[PDB]
Amino acid sequence: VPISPIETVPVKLKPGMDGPKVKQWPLTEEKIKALVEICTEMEKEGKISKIGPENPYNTPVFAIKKKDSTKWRKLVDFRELNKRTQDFWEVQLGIPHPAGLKKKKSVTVLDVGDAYFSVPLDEDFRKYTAFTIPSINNETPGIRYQYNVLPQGWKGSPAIFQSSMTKILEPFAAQNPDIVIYQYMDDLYVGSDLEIGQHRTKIEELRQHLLRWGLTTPDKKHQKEPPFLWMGYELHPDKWTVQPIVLPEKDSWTVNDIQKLVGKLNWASQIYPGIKVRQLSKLLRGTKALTEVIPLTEEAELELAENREILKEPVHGVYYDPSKDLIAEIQKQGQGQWTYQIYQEPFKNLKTGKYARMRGAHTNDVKQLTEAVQKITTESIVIWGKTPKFKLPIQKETWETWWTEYWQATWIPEWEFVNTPPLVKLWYQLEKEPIVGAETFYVDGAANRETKLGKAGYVTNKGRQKVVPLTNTTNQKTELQAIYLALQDSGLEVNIVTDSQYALGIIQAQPDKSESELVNQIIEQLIKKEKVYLAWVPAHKGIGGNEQVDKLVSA
Amino acid sequence: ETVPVKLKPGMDGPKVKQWPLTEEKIKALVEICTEMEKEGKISKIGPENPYNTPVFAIKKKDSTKWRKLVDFRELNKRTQDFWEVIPHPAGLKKKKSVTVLDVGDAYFSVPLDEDFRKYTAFTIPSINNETPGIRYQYNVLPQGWKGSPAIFQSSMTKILEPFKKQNPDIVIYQYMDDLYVGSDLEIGQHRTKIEELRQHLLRWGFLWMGYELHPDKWTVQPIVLPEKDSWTVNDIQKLVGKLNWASQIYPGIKVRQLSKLLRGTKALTEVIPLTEEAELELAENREILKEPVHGVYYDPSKDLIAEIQKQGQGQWTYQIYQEPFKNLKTGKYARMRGAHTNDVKQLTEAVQKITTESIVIWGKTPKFKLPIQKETWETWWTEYWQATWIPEWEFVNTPPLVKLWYQ
Ligand SMILES: Cc1cc(/C=C/C#N)cc(C)c1Nc1ccnc(Nc2ccc(C#N)cc2)n1
Ligand SMILES: C=C(C)[C@H]1CCc2c(c(C)cc(O)c(=O)c2O)C1
Ligand SMILES: [Mn+2]
Ligand SMILES: [Mn+2]
Repeated sequence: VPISPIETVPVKLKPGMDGPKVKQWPLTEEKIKALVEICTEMEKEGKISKIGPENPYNTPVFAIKKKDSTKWRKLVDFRELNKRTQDFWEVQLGIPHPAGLKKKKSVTVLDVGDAYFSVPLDEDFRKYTAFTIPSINNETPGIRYQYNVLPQGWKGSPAIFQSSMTKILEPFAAQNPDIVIYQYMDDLYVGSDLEIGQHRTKIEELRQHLLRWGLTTPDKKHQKEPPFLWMGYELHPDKWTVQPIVLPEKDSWTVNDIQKLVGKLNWASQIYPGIKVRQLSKLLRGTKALTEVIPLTEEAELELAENREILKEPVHGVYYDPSKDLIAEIQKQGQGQWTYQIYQEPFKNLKTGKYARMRGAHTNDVKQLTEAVQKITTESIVIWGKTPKFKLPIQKETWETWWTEYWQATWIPEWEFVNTPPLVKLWYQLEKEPIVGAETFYVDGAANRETKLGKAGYVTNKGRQKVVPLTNTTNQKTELQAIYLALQDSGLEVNIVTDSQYALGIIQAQPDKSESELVNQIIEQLIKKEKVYLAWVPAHKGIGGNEQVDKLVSA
Repeated sequence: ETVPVKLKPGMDGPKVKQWPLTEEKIKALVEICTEMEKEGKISKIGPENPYNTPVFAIKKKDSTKWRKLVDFRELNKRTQDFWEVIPHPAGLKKKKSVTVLDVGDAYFSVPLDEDFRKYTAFTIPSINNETPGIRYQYNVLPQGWKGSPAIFQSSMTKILEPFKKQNPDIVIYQYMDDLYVGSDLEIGQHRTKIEELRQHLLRWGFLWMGYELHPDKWTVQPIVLPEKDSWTVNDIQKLVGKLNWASQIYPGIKVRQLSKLLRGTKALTEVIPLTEEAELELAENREILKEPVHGVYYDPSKDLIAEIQKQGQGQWTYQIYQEPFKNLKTGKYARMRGAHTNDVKQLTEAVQKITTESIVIWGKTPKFKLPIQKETWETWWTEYWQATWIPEWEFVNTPPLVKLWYQ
């Protein structure tokens, strides 16, 4: 019975490079007899073919015992050929996320560990796959072979096998839109909803379809059946999770142990709500090197301990129902941490997750919330192809005040306020026009680059003045200090005039928390005021209030 | 026959990752590519082709017909540079009207050099990575490729000879997929010559859309100083700041008389009457600002930079330049679009408008500096984009002080 051949893919070596010419390693008499037997059947099966002495390429072959069995296995080390082989288009870049899959009543697993060798290797590329089985005692020309099929270990085998398999399955899937087919490895997985009665029919039709290419598929009941252990998860017919997450009990934690714990908590955070890892990742501020046996701050133990009370019992996520709306809920945890859950039906999470701010000294809650939303939006597009509806802890009025006045363009997709503390809020608002009746403070700073001594001060319209001597400080620091002094010594409403672009850049950035306590103090002061108007003027342009205070702090 | 093409020596093809696409966009692209494949325009490719260029979908406006758009930015940069045998219409920017015409479909009637095809590979991704991505490569000249207008030039040159000889005053310029047609006609004959043009094209072998521009109506924006009867200390402080800044562009500016008004530590709301020395100085400074800048020239080997500032309540200002403080163009968009709902839609609309103007004036797109977080822009620009080209851009994260001074 005729069978359609499987077209070969043209392969080339990277430009300027030639095939590998690696020396064969000396083997034991025992390993050679094993390789000869193995190679003999492979040759009988058409997988390899003996070659003459003309071929000048070589790749080392090895023999490894199988978990202490009576059998041997051959390993051709293609590392060197892989460096000289062209790059291919990986179509298994990403694995699909469990929260995106659809629930299927029935799902069968068909093996194709044989259809792998029905895949031929481009004729003109075969020579590069040459290898040599050494002869017993090195007294005769070693046996030379080259591959006729995709070799195990070669750079392009995965891509070519997967694309060849896809091309064959392409018409079957299309014609049968009531089933899903997934080619992870050597086992084929087919899911569906139709009664098991006709789902078995579909399977037989697939096996028939694969026979067109003479690919047989082996008419037993595959050992694999739900649930499946795949890519760190457990997949069940109607639910999924991570696999088993176990947090060690330890009296000693070393950089590695903490990195290992953070990894488990991150992986666990996709389905276990509330997971926190800030106080932990903070203890690994920045080194390469295990081990050191660092200690755990009273926060690490408190934050981690709370984790154990989350992973206490198993939590499962449901699968995606395209006919139902996707909803994402976010909560602030503090210390720049945020957690979110995505679901379609109340309390039935498809998946969950966390968000952590990036490097920076000044930030605010609204900006953090926005970053979280963009992240969730992208992940959603990748997993479900759409943007979820958001439930956020921030009043519509706050958000509007924020984006209309923020210097940057910003946007959040369709959302709704959810009243669950702590809410996100704007802590202070600078004024747009100078305040009438309020005292005007002209501030300034200066520091000597060399001595590091400086002064910070202010003068006001009411004659109020102050100049404070400072050590260990920079120009930028002194200028922030001056603003702080004016805030400290003024009433609930005040006009402040500065010449510092740097200070304005920081307050125009509108932070509500900072890595610099100086800025934090200022923030604390802003929060307590009723009205504050910050004005800027150019240095040294003959201006009152400014020309004075400048002389007072320059020295 | 096929005019040959190669890449710049040094350089392999593009290998750009395809970004996540929504379900509506994927279905549109699957449907479109299915029919382009039928028609021989594109062909499925195998894994031996490691190149890739992003692709997405855009509905042109007020309509429900998707367009497929390929982001050839990377390929363009990477493909050698295709001089023939244009430099610019210095009078297109002068013409009363200009109608923009999508002629990209013409390209699909010229075959692409088989040895270059691999370089035009693109992927239609699947939701949640569930099935492999559909891979294709072009067989014909692709829209959005810079080689595309270049190679097809010869053929377009003689396709327009008739119309051009019978209308020697009309200016016709071509940029990427787009034909720009400019004339001083009255705005109703102007339309006849256009809807002629395309009937003259659609004979000659969605070009029905038009985007009318009026270069004679653009809308520059010098610096202006306020005209007030009573000045507070704050008004004068802001004025001296603005003038100090402008003195970096115009050398003759002077402040000293205005500064010497603010002698003493006064209350910001106190009214200050102007001296005659002041009011003279302010006057001489207004004059200087009416003159144009000194030593400002375009240098076509240099990049154009565009800066944009959000001025609030729907207004946006911008400047185009090559050298700092040497503006070649400045402007404002107190238009509606976009909001009052959406900041990002407005910004996207501004970028397109400024790009269009930059093409008309210099024949190339500028490199944008954008007042927005990279993560916010990337997640949303494609949802509001409507142009067949795409400019380069970078992100600004520090609020510029000069924000106010341009409004
Ligand atoms: C990604 C994937 C991995 C495996 C399996 C890999 C392995 N090992 C098996 C299949 C069939 C799929 N693909 C799809 C596509 C759409 N819905 C689903 N739903 C779905 C999958 C498994 C279970 C179960 N039990 C329930 C529902 N799976
Ligand atoms: C060139 C100068 C007049 C000096 C002295 C004061 C002075 C100077 C500079 C650079 C910056 C300031 O912000 C400032 O407040 C100054 O007083 C430099
Ligand atoms: Mn200063
Ligand atoms: Mn000073």
